[PDB]
Amino acid sequence: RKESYSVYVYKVLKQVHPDTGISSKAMGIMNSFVNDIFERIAGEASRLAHYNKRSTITSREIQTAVRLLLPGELAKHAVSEGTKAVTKYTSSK
Amino acid sequence: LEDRERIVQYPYTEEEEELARIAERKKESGRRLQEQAAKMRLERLMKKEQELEYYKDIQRRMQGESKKEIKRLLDEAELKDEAALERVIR
Amino acid sequence: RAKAKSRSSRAGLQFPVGRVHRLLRKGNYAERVGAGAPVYLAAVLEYLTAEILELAGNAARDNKKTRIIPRHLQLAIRNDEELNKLLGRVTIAQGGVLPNIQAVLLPKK
Amino acid sequence: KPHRYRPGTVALREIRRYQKSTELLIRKLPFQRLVREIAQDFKTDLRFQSSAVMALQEACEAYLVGLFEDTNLCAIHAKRVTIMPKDIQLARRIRGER
Amino acid sequence: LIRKLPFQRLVREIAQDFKTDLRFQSSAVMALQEACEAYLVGLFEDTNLCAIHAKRVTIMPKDIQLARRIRGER
Amino acid sequence: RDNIQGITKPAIRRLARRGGVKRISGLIYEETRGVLKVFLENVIRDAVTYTEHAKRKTVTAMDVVYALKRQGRTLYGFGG
Amino acid sequence: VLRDNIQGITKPAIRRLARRGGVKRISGLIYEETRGVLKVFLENVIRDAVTYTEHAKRKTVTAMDVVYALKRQGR
Amino acid sequence: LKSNWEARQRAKAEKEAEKARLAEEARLDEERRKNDLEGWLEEKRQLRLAKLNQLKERERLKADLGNRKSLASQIRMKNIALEAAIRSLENDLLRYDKTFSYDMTLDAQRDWSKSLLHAFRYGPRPFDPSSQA
DNA sequence: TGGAGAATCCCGGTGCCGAGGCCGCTCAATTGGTCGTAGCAAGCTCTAGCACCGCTTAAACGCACGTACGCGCTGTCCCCCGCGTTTTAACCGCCAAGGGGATTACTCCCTA
DNA sequence: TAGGGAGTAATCCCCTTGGCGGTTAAAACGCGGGGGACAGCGCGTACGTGCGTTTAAGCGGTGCTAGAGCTTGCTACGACCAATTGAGCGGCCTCGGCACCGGGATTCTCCA
Repeated sequence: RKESYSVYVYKVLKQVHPDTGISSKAMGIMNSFVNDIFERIAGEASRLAHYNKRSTITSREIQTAVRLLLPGELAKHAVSEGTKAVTKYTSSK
Repeated sequence: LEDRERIVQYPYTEEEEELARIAERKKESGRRLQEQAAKMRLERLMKKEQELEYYKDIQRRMQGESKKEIKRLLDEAELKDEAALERVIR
Repeated sequence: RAKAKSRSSRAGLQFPVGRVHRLLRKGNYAERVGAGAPVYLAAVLEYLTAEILELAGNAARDNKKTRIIPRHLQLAIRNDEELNKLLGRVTIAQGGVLPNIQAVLLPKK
Repeated sequence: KPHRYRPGTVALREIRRYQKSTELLIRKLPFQRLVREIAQDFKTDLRFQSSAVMALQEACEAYLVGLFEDTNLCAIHAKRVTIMPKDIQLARRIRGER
Repeated sequence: LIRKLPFQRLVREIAQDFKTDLRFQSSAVMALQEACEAYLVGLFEDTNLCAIHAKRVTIMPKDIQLARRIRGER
Repeated sequence: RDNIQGITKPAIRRLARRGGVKRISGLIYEETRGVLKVFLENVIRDAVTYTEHAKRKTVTAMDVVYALKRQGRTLYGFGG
Repeated sequence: VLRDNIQGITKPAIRRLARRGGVKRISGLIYEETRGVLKVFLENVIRDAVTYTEHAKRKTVTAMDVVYALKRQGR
Repeated sequence: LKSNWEARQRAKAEKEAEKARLAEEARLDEERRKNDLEGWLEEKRQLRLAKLNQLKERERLKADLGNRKSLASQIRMKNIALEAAIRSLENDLLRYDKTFSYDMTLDAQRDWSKSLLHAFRYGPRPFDPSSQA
């Protein structure tokens, strides 16, 4: 059983462009992108924890990884949307 | 070869308180580095001797407690057996 | 027993916080994984997926195509000053190149 | 008398065709044999998935296309329209690759 | 190569845009200078190749731009 | 066998056209063949180690992808 | 407040760096170009070193913060 | 402070025992040299040959290490999924092996006095770049 | 400027095939409870980072002055383009092989 | 004492490599000429060298206090696991997007 973000990429697609589709060949690039950016954030989050001698990947690790890894206005909107999601999560359960 | 060789000269031009001060800086910097090494070593002395006592107490508890505890007790020294623990002990 | 509410639904995300939690654990990134780290990360993954897909959906429309082809993803990335910083060393299968001729090569007037 | 375009006209038509397209420019079977020929010197009776060689065309053609762009800049920096082997050698050497 | 105090003031000046009242270790300043010296020395070496290409002896800003663009920094 | 000569001059031409190159010295074709072989050797060598350390006889696309990412030349589309 | 300190890498300092790189002759347009190149590099290493310093909740940027920031520019 | 002094004293005892162990080994080697000189020198020659082979293997390793960066990353997947000794042996052979000579030493094997390109460029004299003359 | 022709566009027609949606299942995400701990909060030390002053000199800088090198300009040619003919071998199809691997058979002896 | 692991060879499905044939399209070969590579030349200006000035970097010295770095105490929270289900994967289906074709229209080149 092989796991792919394709179902989640397609749900994001219908938010940004309800009319627009994607090819499975382009979806493979999107799935490759999501895996590659997950790996890059998680790897820097791992290093950030290790550098500080902390056993836990916290959200503070993810936030600092995103500020290290992403450039400019992507970093600022990414940090925004993450903090919003964590807040809505905590307010629910 | 000094007989077989011939040498052609192109034209050229060629040209204590500081020596004590340099020697003072060299002496002081050298001594300070030795002080840093000695402090590092003496720091390592207490740490590694206590780590040896830490390993020894793990061995003592391993040897005292039931044989089922041996690996789990020596795992307090992150090592499976004394055949491994003796390596870092040495 | 209360009915399950997926951790994505509680965060509002489309991306799967539960899977993202597992993968942070399975990957041995650290000994422990706080409950918020999968939520923060999955939100960032959903953002960056949305950024690239809007620009690629534009490029598809600009070429009268309803489907994003790998061409449209490469165009979207290389035309964007920040996606081309993020992906500046990434090669895209069937992406091609930006149409770009050095002006000195065009016929002289 | 039949028409004939000026030197450099069809070069630009060819640039504008290949920068618009995405299909692979090296032939498939000649590249498979190059891959298997290379692989033989590492380990006998290796196999490659079709996707493994197709993944490997895409990597190397992008490497060559990307190198030519850097060498073209080295040519026009020498005020030449013509790329020459020392342009390849300069580009790779600046890249730390030669 | 670079003088210490003016490079020190340069790195503190840059830091103001990222966080006010940052402290810097004496060793952190030197790790920055030695990296900057090594970066610049290693870049002029690539501009000189661009100047010895195209037959010149004199490096031009056009050479820095080509060296950086092929290093991938552009 | 020398299948590097199967990378023909027109194929090298088209790669240069997509690279935006107008005039090509006839000495480029031998230099480009040397460049390609040196690159393609390095990737296959790295890929075969993933294949063998996975105890496989078949080299897989992800072996190639890991070899490419190991070389800093990350390729999207064939897998994550 | 610090301003204009980029002029503190003097022209002879650029010469010393350039001759160490083997450069024989230096256009006067190199000086303002090299200052622009230095500052754009140094801003990136300082930005990440400060991002590490904030993560530790420190007020002091350490040599290890520089090392991690340089290691990231290596990537 | 006494516990800190104890750590210093403990190492001092280990230092003294180390020096005694080295001195005891020296005393044995003294009598081995005085009595078994030919065998004793043949030991040092064979030890030098071993140390030379170990250094050549180490020098070959230092040439193999970093010959291709991905050597490390390739091998790491298998897991996931002498200088002073040679000099000391040479010095003892120079001291007591009357058949040994300095030209055997690695020091001589790297001396400019044994290099053809120094003769070609600078002749029989030593050269220094400090002299403008 | 004009023109002829060759190259590129666009518009409509045809087809195919892959994307998007539907259905079964499963298994991996979620609910609920326990237990250890780890990292967060307080409190102490004192480390080294910052600020300031005064002297030394050696590095910087303004300007004189040349000549060494950048660049436009001319000539040549040769060698790479563009286009027509010849040839080869790349691509496709279809069958073959065998080679590897997982399941099944049955004795023999270790080990619990 | 027995169970299940070790040895081994037959059985049979999956799947990658290799050959045959055609045929057809792309690579190879020829050759004219053009224009771009490149050498050779003139000038001028722009950059390296030198000398007198200044400026401020660097070293030795004093004083302060922030904050890095460490120890202590506890509870919050994430690891853990057994029970429950529904989200998401694998298989199957079909129709509509897009490509590919053909022929008529507009663009662009190049020579006059």
